[PDB]
Amino acid sequence: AYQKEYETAERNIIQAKRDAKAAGSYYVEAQHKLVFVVRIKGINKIPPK
Amino acid sequence: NWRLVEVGRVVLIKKGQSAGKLAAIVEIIDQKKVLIDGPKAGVPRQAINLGQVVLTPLTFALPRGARTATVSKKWAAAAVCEKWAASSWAKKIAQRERRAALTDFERFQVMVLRKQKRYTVKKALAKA
Amino acid sequence: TKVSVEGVNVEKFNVEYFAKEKLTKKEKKEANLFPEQQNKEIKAERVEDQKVVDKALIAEIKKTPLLKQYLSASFSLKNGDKPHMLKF
Amino acid sequence: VEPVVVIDGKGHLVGRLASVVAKQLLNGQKIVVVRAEELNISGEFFRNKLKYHDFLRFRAPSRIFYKALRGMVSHKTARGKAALERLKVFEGIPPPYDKKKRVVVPQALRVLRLKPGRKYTTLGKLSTSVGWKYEDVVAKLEAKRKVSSAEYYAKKRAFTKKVASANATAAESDVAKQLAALGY
Amino acid sequence: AHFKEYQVIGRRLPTESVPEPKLFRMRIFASNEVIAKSRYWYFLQKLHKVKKASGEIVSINQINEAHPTKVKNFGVWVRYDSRSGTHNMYKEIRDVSRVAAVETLYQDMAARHRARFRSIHILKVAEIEKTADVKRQYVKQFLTKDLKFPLPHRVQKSTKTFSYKRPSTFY
Amino acid sequence: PKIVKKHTKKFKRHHSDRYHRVAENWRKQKRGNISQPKIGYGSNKKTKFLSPSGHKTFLVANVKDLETLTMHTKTYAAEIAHNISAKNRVVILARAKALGIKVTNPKGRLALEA
Amino acid sequence: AESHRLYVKGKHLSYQRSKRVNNPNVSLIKIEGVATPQDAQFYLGKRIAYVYRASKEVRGSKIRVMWGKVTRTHGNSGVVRATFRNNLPAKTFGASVRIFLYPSNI
RNA sequence: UUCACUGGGCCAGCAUCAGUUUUGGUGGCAGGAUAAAUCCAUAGGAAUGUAGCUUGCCUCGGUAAGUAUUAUAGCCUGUGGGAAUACUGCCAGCUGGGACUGAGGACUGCGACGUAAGUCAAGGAUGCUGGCAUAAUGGUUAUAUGCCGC
RNA sequence: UGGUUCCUGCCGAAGAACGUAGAGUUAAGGUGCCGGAAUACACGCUCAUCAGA
RNA sequence: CAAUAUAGAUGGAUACGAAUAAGGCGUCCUUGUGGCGUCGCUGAACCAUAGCAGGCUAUGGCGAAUUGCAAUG
Repeated sequence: AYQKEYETAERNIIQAKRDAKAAGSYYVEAQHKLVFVVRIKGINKIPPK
Repeated sequence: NWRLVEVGRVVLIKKGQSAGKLAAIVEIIDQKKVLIDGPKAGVPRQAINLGQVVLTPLTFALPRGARTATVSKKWAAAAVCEKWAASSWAKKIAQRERRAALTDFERFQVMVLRKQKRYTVKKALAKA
Repeated sequence: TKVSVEGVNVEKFNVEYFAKEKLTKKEKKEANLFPEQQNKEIKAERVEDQKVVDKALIAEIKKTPLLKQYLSASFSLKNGDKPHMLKF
Repeated sequence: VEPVVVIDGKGHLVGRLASVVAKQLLNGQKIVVVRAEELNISGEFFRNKLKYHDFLRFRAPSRIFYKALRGMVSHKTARGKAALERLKVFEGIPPPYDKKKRVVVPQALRVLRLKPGRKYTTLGKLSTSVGWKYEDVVAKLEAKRKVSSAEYYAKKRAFTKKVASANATAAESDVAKQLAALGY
Repeated sequence: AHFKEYQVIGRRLPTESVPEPKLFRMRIFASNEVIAKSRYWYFLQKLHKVKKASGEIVSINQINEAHPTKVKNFGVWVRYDSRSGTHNMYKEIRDVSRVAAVETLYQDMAARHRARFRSIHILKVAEIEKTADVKRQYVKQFLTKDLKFPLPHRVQKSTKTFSYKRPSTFY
Repeated sequence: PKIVKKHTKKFKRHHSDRYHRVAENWRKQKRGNISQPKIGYGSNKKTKFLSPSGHKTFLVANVKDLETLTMHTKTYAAEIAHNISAKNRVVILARAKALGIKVTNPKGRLALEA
Repeated sequence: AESHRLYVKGKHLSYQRSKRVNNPNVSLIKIEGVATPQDAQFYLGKRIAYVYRASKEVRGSKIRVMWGKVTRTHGNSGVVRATFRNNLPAKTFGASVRIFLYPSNI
């Protein structure tokens, strides 16, 4: 059910973009409600905030 | 006697995806870049820096900015594929390809035939 | 370079055929502390196997040109021999 | 690939050739550098003249190139001393090296590295201008060498022309076609 | 890196009792979409008082060349900051595609003017269609009839240590 | 098992060669080119106290001490104490070879005559 | 008849090093006729011998051999890393070292 | 006493694995302007104007400068048809090479393949072979090399 | 004022927090030679009678 | 002690000169700053290279093994 859900979701978003192109209007995307964050700097010389 | 960068100068891309394919300068861009197409060799029409390619002493007449179907027409009508194959340099290139293509029993036959040819030449030598 | 193996009935001898022999009686007490060196010879059955394989193998070789002389000559690396480039 | 590498110095740059040779001696390749007087320096004569001057506060071109090369190698180490012991440097080409081929190092060539329309400097003129009073001796020997070498090359070309004739009459034979079949 | 054309549209947000604002469209040359969007906001704030929080991007798009086989001629308007003062500059470029011309233009501006990619603000790239509208002499140098010249830099990378040949720029 | 040692050399005091009055035992100073002892060099607990033969050594003074290694022959190895007289060392050797225990130091204070 | 070489000779260049600290464990090898790391992929894992000649005759000969193998490439020029059983004495920098074809993939 | 079988430890090489990693070769997808191109079909256009024509100097025919928009070259643009490929992403696609590692120690667990019994790459390496008692091998020193060290 | 005697572990104030190793990947910094690593590639500028790095 | 090797042997260090916005080679003549053709665009070349680490005999004919699957050998 999960794999079917991902497939239907991606085909729906792509077809919604295709429907915006076919209707000549614009599609706006929903904001991505999840990110991933990676630490870049060492522990020294960091402000306490 | 100089080669010149010009339209109809058939060229050879020594370095790249071609790494040796006969192309032709269709148009110049500047002192650095040109437009080429090699549709007989299979390399597509593209812009290129001149360092990646070498000029051949062969040329023919090619129209300015000629399209690819016109290019292949003038290429075949030039028949510079045969003029290229008749050149000793392309013969040397095919030869150094064939030397890499050799097998060890082939290379041993090369050894034996070099012995036999050398025997016949040294008989032909020291009598003339 | 390939030859046909089909003329030879190779299947007979096995891994066990090449098992190196053993001694008994603790080498018969070293013949009572006197060494003996007649054991150096090859068993004749090994020679017969070599001949039987060798006939049907030479019969394959003689159909191909220059292959006997190829197997007779050894191989070395000359100057400029680059085995990563040397297609075998 | 060669035991002793013989390197001509004509038409070459100082530092690039020095870097190449200094690398190869630390690699263990034995090198003799010949016709050293015909090394070329970037920039005009006068700049390089002032550089030898303010360095000086040995005049032979071999000593100059040896100086430049010795600067690049860590000379104080025993390994660097063995690397320098591999080296020979000569102005002109004395015997026995006159009868052997002299290679060139393309990444140190003057005609490739220098842009046209630049002043360069001949090392022999520099050495004579700073007190190496032997340059006329050099060209006198080199003229005789070029005479005998032209003789050798004229003989060699005629003999190889005979070899070309013998290979030409050896052609069309079936052993030649079988070599063609194998590619030779 | 190698850039890309981008149709980028922004519409700064339809508020309550203000439906459908005016869908401002620009075309950005950028290596990716992210810096394209950043540059789009960086121009849109210079257009009028927006912020990236004030509006949104409508549609990010790549647009290819219609005819990437033909060598076109271009007249380009650039503005940038010789840090204290700004000035415009009009350059003419003979190039196959648009985005390669913009690439070479950034390289030339960084060469001659020490200006960064952020300091350079592209005004317009447009094809010069007919000849003799090439105001610059150096592009006009390549507009001659039957143009031929020899190669400079016959020096190549020799790729080996020692040469037996005593080589020659034999061209 | 495969004995890891983690440190082949020894741990010497700083400037121990520079003076003859200074010993070579480890004493804490109170460049980094000197190896300093620390608990990271401590050997693996299985591999700890193992000979190159692969045994754990055990000092033996007399035969009653040797009989304590009767069951643990493959794990341990008997070592005769330095001060055992030569009459007792041969008795210990005969008893140990009867028990089949590897003596670490045979031929101590002893020779084989005729 | 004239040649009996079943190896590629190549120079023991150096130890793996920074500007100040060298690793004697990894050694650096220049294989002749190799300029690319892709050509050096052929030489991966191959069995290397440093052949040298001693004064004394250890077991019927005065010539001794260290062994080891190629681990990985090093740099752009086709310079090749190597690890031996015992490390090299470092007076063998620029020495000819034999690289054998076994373990052969072909 | 006869006969038959077998042998410890270490160090190697190879195979099959497992874990980390590195370097290849190769396939199928999915998106875009549903790639753009190119190719083909059509209409106009122009010149860095091809054929033709006119004219003039001139080596019996070369030039030039007009004409001439395709002719005895073509180009460009517009529009229509069709793919392919690039790029980007995905594959619980295939396959190869190299390095390092072998902790743990009767069984239990999750599995998977198997109709079944069983098997297995599945709760950490086993199998095969070689060498070795005038050992194998290991250590000690002194010197040398390289790097670092007031 | 100067000196004040064994070890290890743990706690411990007023580019990167480092047990001992093996393997890999990198920050910064570099990749003519010393010196490990592209005398790579691309585009422009400078020939200085002590540029410049 | 030797019938040897030391910074690193195990096919061969295999020879024009100059020019480079030019050369070379061959050839022809009007011997020239002539003409013609060729060539480069790497030595990835060339030369050497079979036989017990290279046997014994006359395209032949006998020998090689067991050093047992790598361990300078």
